[PDB]
Amino acid sequence: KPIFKEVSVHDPSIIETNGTFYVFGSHLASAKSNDLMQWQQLTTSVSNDNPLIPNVYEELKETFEWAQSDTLWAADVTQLADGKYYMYYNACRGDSPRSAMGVAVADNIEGPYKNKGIFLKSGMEGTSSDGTPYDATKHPNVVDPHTFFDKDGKLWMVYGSYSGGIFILEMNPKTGFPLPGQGYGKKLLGGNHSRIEGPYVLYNPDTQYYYLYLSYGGLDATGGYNIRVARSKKPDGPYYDAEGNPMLDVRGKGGTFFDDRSIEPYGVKLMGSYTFETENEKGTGYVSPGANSAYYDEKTGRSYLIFHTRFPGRGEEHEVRVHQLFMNKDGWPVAAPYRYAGETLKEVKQKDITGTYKLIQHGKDISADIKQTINIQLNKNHTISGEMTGTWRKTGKNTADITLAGKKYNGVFLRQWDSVREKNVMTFSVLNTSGEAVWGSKL
Ligand SMILES: [Ca+2]
Ligand SMILES: [Cl-]
Repeated sequence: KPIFKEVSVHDPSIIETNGTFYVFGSHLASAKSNDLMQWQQLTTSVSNDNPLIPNVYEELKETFEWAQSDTLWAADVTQLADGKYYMYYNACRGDSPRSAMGVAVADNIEGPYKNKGIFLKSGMEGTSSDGTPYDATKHPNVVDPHTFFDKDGKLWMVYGSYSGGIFILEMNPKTGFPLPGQGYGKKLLGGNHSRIEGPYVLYNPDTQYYYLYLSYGGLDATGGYNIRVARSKKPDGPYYDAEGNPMLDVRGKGGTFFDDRSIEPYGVKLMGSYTFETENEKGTGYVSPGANSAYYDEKTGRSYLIFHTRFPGRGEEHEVRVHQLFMNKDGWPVAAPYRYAGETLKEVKQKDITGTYKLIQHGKDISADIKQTINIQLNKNHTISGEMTGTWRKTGKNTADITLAGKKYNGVFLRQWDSVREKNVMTFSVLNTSGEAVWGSKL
């Protein structure tokens, strides 16, 4: 009975305004929804026909000319105190960080957005935005913005993709431009063309941390894209993962490019490629989920992960997905194993927990391998047996305390909807200190 209507917005950046959710992504694509389940596609590509920015090729001509492109990369739109909508647009040549980032402003979320000008460039041949010669091994690619207010109401923008890593700038709350004299801003992590991009920051008032979401790996079907997270007491860091690793340390080895091995150990990994599908039964399954945004609902205290994903056997086809997020006992989020369908955390009974589960282990790697299931059973006597062993306990209403092969995980038990099989399912989603995520789906 749950109804979904799909849309395709690459790198979706969530914004809620007055009861409606919008995503703005790359290629000036966008979509909206009232329930996070049925989306309506609004725009799909950059052309003089796109209503978000009429005559876009003229309006943003300096950007297309600098970046030597005919499209835009991953936008973010943020409403400021003046009530207006500020689109942080960016373009990149694609084979190098020859990029420009600017801001455009609209009275209405659906446009039209009016260019205010470019404020960052990368890929120049000479002096960069920080007054030193541009060097992609240490300077950012000026793409993948997220402009956000911290808990004090101060305005920031985090951004970056590959190249020199991820940076954050203090922003002017009145004009939407960075405050003067920062260059590229403060470095949060990265370097030497690490495969890390799409940063997104979400504060959680309950835990009192800022969560910096990141995409590791390549976006493509063979790229190993996965969603990771780290946290800090402050919006500008320092950020750390669940083991206490400083994210600032994360980078490829000097003199290398796309060094996945050096970066794999760092960050909490929330989701990578997987399938619950098995020879005997259908199941949900994603390839290269990533480029996420996140939403915190102040009225309910619920959080959501918003992202695009590809799918097993669908090549480079992508759609927007939304998965609810839950904070574990250690203040780290775990993702619901199934897409959001109106589910809420509820009281769970033990009798509804025991039984056989398909288990997915997202691990800690960057891998194009589609993670597959193994079968375990949660027994009445609180042991786990089958293809792995350990123990399970429930704490409070729905807290999952699970030991598997000598590692301790914490998360939640949750009944939700499997949209492929069209059935309710008991589920668990838990995380260990190594930042390794485990999902269970019953039966
Ligand atoms: Ca983004
Ligand atoms: Cl799905």
